[PDB]
Amino acid sequence: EILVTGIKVVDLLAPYQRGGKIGLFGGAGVGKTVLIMELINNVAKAHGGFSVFAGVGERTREGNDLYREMIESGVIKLGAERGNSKCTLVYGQMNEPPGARARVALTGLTVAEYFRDIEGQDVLLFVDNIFRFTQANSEVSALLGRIPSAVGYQPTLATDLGGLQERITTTTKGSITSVQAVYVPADDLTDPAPATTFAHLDATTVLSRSIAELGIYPAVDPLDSTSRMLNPNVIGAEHYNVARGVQKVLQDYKNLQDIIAILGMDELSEEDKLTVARARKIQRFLSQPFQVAEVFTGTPGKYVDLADTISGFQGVLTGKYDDLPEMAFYMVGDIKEVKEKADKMAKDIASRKEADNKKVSEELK
Amino acid sequence: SIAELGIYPAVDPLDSTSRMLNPNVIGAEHYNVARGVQKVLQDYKNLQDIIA
Amino acid sequence: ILGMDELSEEDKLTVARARKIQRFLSQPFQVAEVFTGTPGKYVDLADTISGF
Amino acid sequence: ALTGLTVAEYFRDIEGQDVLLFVDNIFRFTQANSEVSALLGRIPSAVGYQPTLATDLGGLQERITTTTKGSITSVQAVYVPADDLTDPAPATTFAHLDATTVLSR
Amino acid sequence: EAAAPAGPKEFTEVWNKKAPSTLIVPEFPSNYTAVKAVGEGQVHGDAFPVNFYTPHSILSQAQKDTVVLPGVDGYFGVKASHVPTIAQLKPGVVELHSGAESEKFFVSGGFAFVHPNGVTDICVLEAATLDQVDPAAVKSALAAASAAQPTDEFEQAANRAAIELYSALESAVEAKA
Amino acid sequence: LVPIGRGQRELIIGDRQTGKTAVAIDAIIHQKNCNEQVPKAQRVYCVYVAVGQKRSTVAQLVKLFTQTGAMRYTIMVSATASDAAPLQFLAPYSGCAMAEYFRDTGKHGLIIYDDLSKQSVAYRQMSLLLRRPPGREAFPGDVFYLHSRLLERAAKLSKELGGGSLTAFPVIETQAGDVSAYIATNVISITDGQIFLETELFYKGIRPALNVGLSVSRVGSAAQFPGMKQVAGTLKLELAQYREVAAFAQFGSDLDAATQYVLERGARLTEMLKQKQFAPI
Amino acid sequence: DVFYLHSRLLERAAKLSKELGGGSLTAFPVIETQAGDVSAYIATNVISITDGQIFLETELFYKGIRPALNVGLSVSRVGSAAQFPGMKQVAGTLKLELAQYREVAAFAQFGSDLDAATQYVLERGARLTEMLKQKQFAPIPIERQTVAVYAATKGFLDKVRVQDIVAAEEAVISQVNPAVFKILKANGKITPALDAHLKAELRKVKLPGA
Amino acid sequence: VGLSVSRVGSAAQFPGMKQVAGTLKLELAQYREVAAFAQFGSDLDAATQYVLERGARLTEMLKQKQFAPI
Amino acid sequence: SNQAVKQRIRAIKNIGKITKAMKMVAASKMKNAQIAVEQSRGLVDPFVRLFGDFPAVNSNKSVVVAVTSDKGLCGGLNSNITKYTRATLATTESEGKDVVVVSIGDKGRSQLTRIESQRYQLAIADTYKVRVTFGQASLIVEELIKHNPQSYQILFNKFRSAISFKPTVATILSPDLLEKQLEDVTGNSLDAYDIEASHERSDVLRDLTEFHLGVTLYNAMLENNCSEHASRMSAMENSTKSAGEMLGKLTLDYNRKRQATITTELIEIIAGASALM
Ligand SMILES: Nc1ncnc2c1ncn2[C@@H]1O[C@H](COP(=O)(O)OP(=O)(O)OP(=O)(O)O)[C@@H](O)[C@H]1O
Ligand SMILES: Nc1ncnc2c1ncn2[C@@H]1O[C@H](COP(=O)(O)OP(=O)(O)O)[C@@H](O)[C@H]1O
Ligand SMILES: [Mg+2]
Ligand SMILES: [Mg+2]
Repeated sequence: EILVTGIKVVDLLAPYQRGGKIGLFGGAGVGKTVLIMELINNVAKAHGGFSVFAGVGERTREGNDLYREMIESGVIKLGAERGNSKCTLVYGQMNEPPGARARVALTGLTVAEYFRDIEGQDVLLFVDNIFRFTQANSEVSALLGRIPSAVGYQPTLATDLGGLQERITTTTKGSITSVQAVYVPADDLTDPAPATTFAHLDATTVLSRSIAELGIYPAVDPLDSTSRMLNPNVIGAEHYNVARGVQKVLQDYKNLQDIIAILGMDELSEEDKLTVARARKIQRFLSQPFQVAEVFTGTPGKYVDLADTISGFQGVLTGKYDDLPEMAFYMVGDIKEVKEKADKMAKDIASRKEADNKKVSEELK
Repeated sequence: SIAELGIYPAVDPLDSTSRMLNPNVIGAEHYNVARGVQKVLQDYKNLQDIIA
Repeated sequence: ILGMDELSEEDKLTVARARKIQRFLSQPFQVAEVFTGTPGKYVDLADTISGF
Repeated sequence: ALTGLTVAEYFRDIEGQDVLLFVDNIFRFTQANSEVSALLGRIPSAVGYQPTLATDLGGLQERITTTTKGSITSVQAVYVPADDLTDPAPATTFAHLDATTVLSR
Repeated sequence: EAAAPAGPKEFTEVWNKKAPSTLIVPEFPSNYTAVKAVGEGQVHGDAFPVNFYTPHSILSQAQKDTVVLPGVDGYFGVKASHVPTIAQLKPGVVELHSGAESEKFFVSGGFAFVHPNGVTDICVLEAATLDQVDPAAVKSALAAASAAQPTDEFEQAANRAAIELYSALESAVEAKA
Repeated sequence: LVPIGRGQRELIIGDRQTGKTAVAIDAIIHQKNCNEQVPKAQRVYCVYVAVGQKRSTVAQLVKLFTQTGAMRYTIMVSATASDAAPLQFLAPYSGCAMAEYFRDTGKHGLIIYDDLSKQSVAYRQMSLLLRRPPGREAFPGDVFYLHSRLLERAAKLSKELGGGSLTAFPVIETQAGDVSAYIATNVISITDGQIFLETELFYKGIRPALNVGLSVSRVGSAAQFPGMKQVAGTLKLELAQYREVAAFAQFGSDLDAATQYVLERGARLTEMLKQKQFAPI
Repeated sequence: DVFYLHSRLLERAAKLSKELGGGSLTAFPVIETQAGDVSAYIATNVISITDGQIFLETELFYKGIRPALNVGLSVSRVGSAAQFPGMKQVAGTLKLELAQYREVAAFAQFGSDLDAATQYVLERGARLTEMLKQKQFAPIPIERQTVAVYAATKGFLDKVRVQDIVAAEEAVISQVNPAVFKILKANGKITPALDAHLKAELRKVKLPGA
Repeated sequence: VGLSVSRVGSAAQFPGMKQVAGTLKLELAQYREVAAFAQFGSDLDAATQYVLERGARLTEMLKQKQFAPI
Repeated sequence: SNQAVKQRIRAIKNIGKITKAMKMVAASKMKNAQIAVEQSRGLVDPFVRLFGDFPAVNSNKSVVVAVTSDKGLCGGLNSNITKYTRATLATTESEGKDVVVVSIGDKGRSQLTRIESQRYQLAIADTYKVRVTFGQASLIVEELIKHNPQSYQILFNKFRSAISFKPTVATILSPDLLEKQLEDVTGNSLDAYDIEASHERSDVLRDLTEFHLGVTLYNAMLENNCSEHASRMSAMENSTKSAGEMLGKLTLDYNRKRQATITTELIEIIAGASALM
């Protein structure tokens, strides 16, 4: 069953499973901590179960930020009301020696597995940088006298990670919805620590660096993120055909980008210009503001419902919104708000100045 | 690339080299046809950059 | 592509100024004068700045 | 190249002069020191240089300096392998270089 | 009789009401010629401006003192303050005199306008000087054009145009100095 | 395009999430549909070896095979990701031994080794921990022999030996379409055909994302349906004419208006080869 | 463990809590990059450790824009909402007018067609780029820095083309009354009392582009 | 010819060949940027053509048959 | 995957020499067509001072001709006058008139159908293949007088310099269908001239505006052809930069992969040696 996250590119193209394993793949600064704090903000309050945040080898400043922001959110309650808390934190952050970072994911699961097995309920496990589990075993493995494997990792990378990931599952007694950030080293998705993790996940959300340099946030690669929930018997045929149609015009636009760079858009067929016009529009429409990114972007964040996501991208595929400019789709919630933003863009191009005086800038009043 | 076009046997006509391709071995009317065929196929590959 | 006398007189003023700067960076060397005939020129720093 | 340093360091420290030192092909200094690390059984670094590449260069290049006695100025020829400025032998060399003089055809 | 006050200046103001505001006005061929017809001047006494043109060449644009034009009524001559004229020309010789020296172009037909400001604008298609015509093959095709007249009414005109062109071309090689 | 005879090993190679299992699952599901219509002698008993996968992924497959009814003919040999590296190295050979029961007694088998690339990583783990000295990408020397030992057991036997067969489908994951990798190049040399699945063809809409110019069947049309041997030879050639005329009209330079006919018909033909998942025809 | 080399080091740069004294340590690691490749190993390690980056582009450094701050890539999310309140008022427009300037210069740098609305952006964008470039070993106080950007994101500098904007800045910061730097320092932000006082002082400064 | 060099250079050239091969290598050097534009023969620049045709006169000159040195 | 990046440097280096050849192919074709576009500029001048210039007339029937290129590496030249087509084809209709849209050049039929396909009736192509001549521009004009409108509209790019191509609308009124009807204000502007024709003034103006049609058509497809070579020259300059910027990013990417595979093969060799020693 689907997990509605309120994120447009997630809920459309790679939708999350409610008891499944979710991986956010990232390359150092592309946005997989902002995305994982947004899922804590959107999913983990309407979930109604316990959460475990295992911080494995990430910043200690971020551990203090989440801990303090959970106290003012009432997710963590201090003092005599501690039992009304919904989250427990396990932290093995990046100042720890490599033995502590190699095992702190295991003690985060043990807290999550008790709520699944004994308490019998639904847990949310958020593991920030499960790559650091693999990297900490790789710092150790040199000194355990092992012949190193490919790029320089442990010979036991797949079974070390496999033995940990196979514990993070939904069983017949309880559920664990697991969101894990996966760092990719030197932006290399063929690196064996990202490459081994891909098989362990029901939904992989791959965040790209080139998508982030075009200002699109969340920097989700729409043609590299994948769910097993994108299946017409699971999400319905109306949802499925929009996601596959969105991916089809984004792929055919990617096939054009070699010519658009050299020859320009003047050499395109006008059948192909309608592709580039539409695929530039949905590329901006996949971005959205986050309620955790408003504190540094200024823009308030928009939770977009699944029905507003599907109908909005279906309109851009059929052609109902070819009127609007491509910057009206950028950082807006749903298709009601691109029309709200296109009206503002048109209005501004007319009214820009004539603020000389008789405002509050009088030198005596 | 010769096999993907359907030419079978997919012999690269330029990359195939023999030591019997001297004029004092196979005669001049076999050597010049072979060196003539390879010249027309090499020129076409230098034009196929600009045809495509 | 276009022509020498095509472009503006100021863009020709640079071309006349650059070509006599590009020439003026040359210098005859004192160690090369045993096979070139032209005597060598040690050029001082203030004479280089004020000359340019 | 250290025998060339030592002759130029006498003129700097005893004669008190402004010495020129020409290290003809500083890349072949790197290349020779990379061979003696490979023959001494050391594990080669990135692209294949010695692990001590920045201290094999920096040991030589830091004796070329200005002291209170005199100076050594080094005009050293630079080869760029595979026309790759990001190769670790020119990239480590260019951290020391205070000027480049490019001679062109 | 004045239903449409048109012009280049009027087209700018109305086109800003129907086109997008991004586009600036298209240019017009009035923006590339500085010489007009009713604009007073441009005679300067003796020598008047003669614009003798072809589609493929500008054969003259400096001033002359008289132009012998081969009109369809007959050869007329233009002096400086000539009457305004729209003259359809026969195949004949345009004579451009500057003074003692004169250059003689044989043209194929095509109009010649004398504008009210004294500007002559000869407008022909093929304007060969007689130096590059040979007098041999002119009657070699004229004798053929004097023979081949079928009942084709389109070739009724095209042979008539063939005959009158060479016949004026016969008579205008004979009297050369 | 790439038809498969009985006793032929065929590689399903492609990147991640390109539909390699879906080609393999549809071969298993279709055998159930065919086993209800044929006599008892020519029925295909599938074995699916799942090496290094999730246990949830395997429980989703036995749920699909029970719901379709394909589980009556299927053995599911499961060496998941938490199993020991010698259990995942050895699971292709144990599944092939179960599948060779049907080959050796006159019946027909179908073995699917989903990620032989994950068997080689588990075999690299034991080799490097038994201190065998590593080779390319730290693999052992005998990793060609690891897969040629296994895939040469897929045979079509003589009528003296029963006439049984075993058809193998190794699955190999590439990294970025990099078929030049060490384990991928070993298995392309071992298997007869190859079904190359592409990522950009997958998102263009063409799924099953079969690269028709890179996909071979070395058995060829000797072991295909005679009702399609005469029909798909037209389809193989018209798609071959479709490819180069789509490379030039990608630019938009000029039109011949006779190469536009082969660009129109092959676009129907590319659209013809599309198929929904879990519904074999 | 070359990640742990740097991560265990830069983690010591912290702001301590008040029971530990309230002290702080702020770090500036420097990473040299080969040919602008930010996706190298050690570069991406320290990006995963530190809180922001200051990217210094080689191409902006060759154009004389010094400090060659790659504005589209340089981040500080922990330091934002910890900055000068007066600068936070005027730099929201500065980051935005530079955000449009990169976006409009992405469309058409060569003269296909120039809108009057986009040549306002290239006129204001080149105004603010020359505003931000400063010379070495002379750091500016934050109150002289707020006023100079107040004089640029608003009007007060559109007369000067692009060239004398460096000379217009000391024309601004020396000719305004030096009391206006004292109220902006001591309040921290631009009060509406100081707002139109500073509009008044910026109309009686004499600009070198005339 | 662009990649084949000789650091000894023309100090060990046959004189007489040094007179005429010094301008051979120049006319071939100008030809090398003008080469691979020779598929534009219908489209021509007529000074680019002179280095283009003479450049092909000289590469056809330097061909040889083996085991017969000159 | 170190040969896929090496074969892309094969592509972009051949493109960056194709597009620099087409830059100077179009540059030499711009200069020998400038010696034909300046000679042809003379003959359009007497007909615009005899008949004037009247773009916005309320014609009953119009033929609008947007003359474009045949080959299409022009760089948005054939689209800017298709854009300037409807900018004048919506402007001059104040009464609901007939309009026949014509295109000269093979890149015009593919773009005028996108706006007006119900008024598009003629397609002239293959014009610039050998050269542009007046007899050819006469035959194009005689096919335009089979339809007889009251006005003609010619839309083309005026080759001003190698940089600027300001488009032109050149208008020709039918001989007394509107032409004398626009001069006759408090008399006539045409009655100053003494007609020396064989037949009537209304008959010589029939001869004179077909000749005015064929002249400004011959200039249009000669101004446009020289404007096409000068926009292909600016287009093929912008693509050699784009194929040099792409080649520079590929060579940085290739050198990074070249350094990385030398490190990778060496770590494989030392690991195999340390397992034996
Ligand atoms: N023919 C098809 N039509 C529609 N959807 C398909 C088809 N094949 C696969 N898919 C969808 O694509 C996704 C990827 O398919 P699949 O799991 O078969 O890929 P894979 O090669 O097995 O990947 P991996 O083993 O790396 O996870 C699946 O979720 C499936 O639902
Ligand atoms: N959704 C987003 N909206 C706006 N900015 C973002 C978003 N995601 C990332 N960023 C920017 O990119 C940076 C990436 O930070 P973070 O998410 O911590 O990266 P990492 O993936 O390395 O953990 C953030 O500091 C922020 O500036
Ligand atoms: Mg993070
Ligand atoms: Mg699979």
